[PDB]
Amino acid sequence: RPYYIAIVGSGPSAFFAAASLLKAADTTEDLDMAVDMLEMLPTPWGLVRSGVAPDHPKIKSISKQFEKTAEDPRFRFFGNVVVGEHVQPGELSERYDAVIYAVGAQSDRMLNIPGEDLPGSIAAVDFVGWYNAHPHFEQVSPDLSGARAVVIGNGNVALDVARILLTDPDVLARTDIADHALESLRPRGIQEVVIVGRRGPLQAAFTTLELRELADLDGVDVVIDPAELDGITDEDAAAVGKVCKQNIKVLRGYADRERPGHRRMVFRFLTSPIEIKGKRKVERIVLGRNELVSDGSGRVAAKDTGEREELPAQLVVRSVGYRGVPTPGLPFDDQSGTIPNVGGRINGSPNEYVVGWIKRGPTGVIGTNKKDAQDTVDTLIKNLGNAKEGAECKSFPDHADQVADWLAARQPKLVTSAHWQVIDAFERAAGEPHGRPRVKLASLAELLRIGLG
Ligand SMILES: Cc1cc2nc3c(=O)[nH]c(=O)nc-3n(C[C@H](O)[C@H](O)[C@H](O)COP(=O)(O)OP(=O)(O)OC[C@H]3O[C@@H](n4cnc5c(N)ncnc54)[C@H](O)[C@@H]3O)c2cc1C
Ligand SMILES: NC(=O)C1=CN([C@@H]2O[C@H](COP(=O)(O)OP(=O)(O)OC[C@H]3O[C@@H](n4cnc5c(N)ncnc54)[C@H](OP(=O)(O)O)[C@@H]3O)[C@@H](O)[C@H]2O)C=CC1
Repeated sequence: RPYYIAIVGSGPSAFFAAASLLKAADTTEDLDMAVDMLEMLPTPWGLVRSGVAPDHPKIKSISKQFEKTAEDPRFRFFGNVVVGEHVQPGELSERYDAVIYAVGAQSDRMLNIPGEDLPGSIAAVDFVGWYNAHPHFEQVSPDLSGARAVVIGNGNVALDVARILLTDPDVLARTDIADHALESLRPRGIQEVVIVGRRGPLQAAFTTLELRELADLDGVDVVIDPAELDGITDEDAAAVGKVCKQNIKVLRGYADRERPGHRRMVFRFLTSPIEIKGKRKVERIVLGRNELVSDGSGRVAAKDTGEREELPAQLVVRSVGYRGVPTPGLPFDDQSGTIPNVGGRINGSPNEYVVGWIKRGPTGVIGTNKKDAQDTVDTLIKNLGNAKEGAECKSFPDHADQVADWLAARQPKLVTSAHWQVIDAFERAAGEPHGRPRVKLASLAELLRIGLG
């Protein structure tokens, strides 16, 4: 028999793990593999579908690789299966030789400041999910009519949020953005987005192309007060690294521009949100100025000066990181939002593993998940081999049929690969006549009406 591996999740780390497993079988005698991928949503690809911005279709093309992997007859997909709800980790661990958790980071980091819960104060996780038609975020429905939005954070997600808020809706109308978001963006209500970073430009987590592309937003001026660069030297930037050096050159270029009438994306550094205020919804934000100080760890940290400024704003999006969510039956580190593991093996488990953002934390481009997944798979395979040599492998009967019947009993509305392919075809056909790659089905009900049909 082949080894039977379950992968929970269907994003990049899951697909890289699947490919690694199949490659091991393809290149090793007396080693065969079967992979079942269980995904919470009806649709695969994780953040490649629901995260990557709609104005970045090229980045999403990695999905073609995932499709090629899924064509393998040893691979099966079961969508609309929520591990922790329909089936439990302890059940998967009995039915498979090994289980790989590739669940990503499904929630958000909080600011932990007063007023964070007011209507109009949301996380980028929820805003992005909403504009990318993730079914869990269909009702986020932010009011985008007010003149000023504030985005907290200095990572690339903050830039995506700002771009979507300010890009000409006629441009967004040709993307796979959610129709509900397009409708809210058509009025062009937001005139200014202020991106607020707690540390300085040298500590920004932005990457360079992402900063450069802001120059190509029709109708938007990037605004950086030259004072934001005081004390920021090219020598110190180079000491941080090559990306930082390039970033600072780009930022200086923006700061060199002096304009009324245009939409504005403003960068403010050394500033922290202190409190969000308003009567029943966000109306203003209190900001504090920071200075950079060595904390003894090898970095600089922001230290509050105590100064306070209030700025009117009608939307605050915190882009201060995604965050893992605990899975019933598995260990979890609350502080980091990751599952504790050694070489990818989950603490305390002989046959459960992690890959991707749930293993490493929520950082890295798509490709950073590849070596990560390979490393975990190498450990997994070594461990199975040891078990086999010790005559400790599970005994399984037509096991593949039996596990599929169990999944169907637990989730009669599961979505197989063939049915995902119907959803996919529906969405693409909806978009292409309108110049869009696809129009996404934005709710579970709509997805299932087509997928289960
Ligand atoms: C907003 C945003 C934009 C990004 N844009 C880019 C970009 O332009 N370029 C780039 O290279 N990288 C980009 N990235 C980074 C990229 O998205 C990540 O590196 C990558 O997706 C992480 O992969 P993952 O497999 O760990 O998690 P994910 O892609 O999040 O996949 C996790 C999967 O697990 C599923 N899942 C979760 N819990 C369960 C459960 N209990 N049961 C079953 N299934 C479950 C989810 O539904 C999902 O499909 C972006 C990230 C974000 C957040
Ligand atoms: N085009 C691309 O390549 C894209 C890639 N991705 C990537 O996905 C990953 C996730 O991006 P993202 O979610 O932006 O995460 P990042 O880790 O890149 O950025 C998080 C930001 O939040 C800041 N922050 C954290 N806590 C606070 C706080 N309490 N107050 C103020 N600021 C705070 C951090 O500042 P500090 O450094 O001070 O902690 C940092 O600027 C990144 O690796 C990113 O590059 C995402 C979008 C596009």
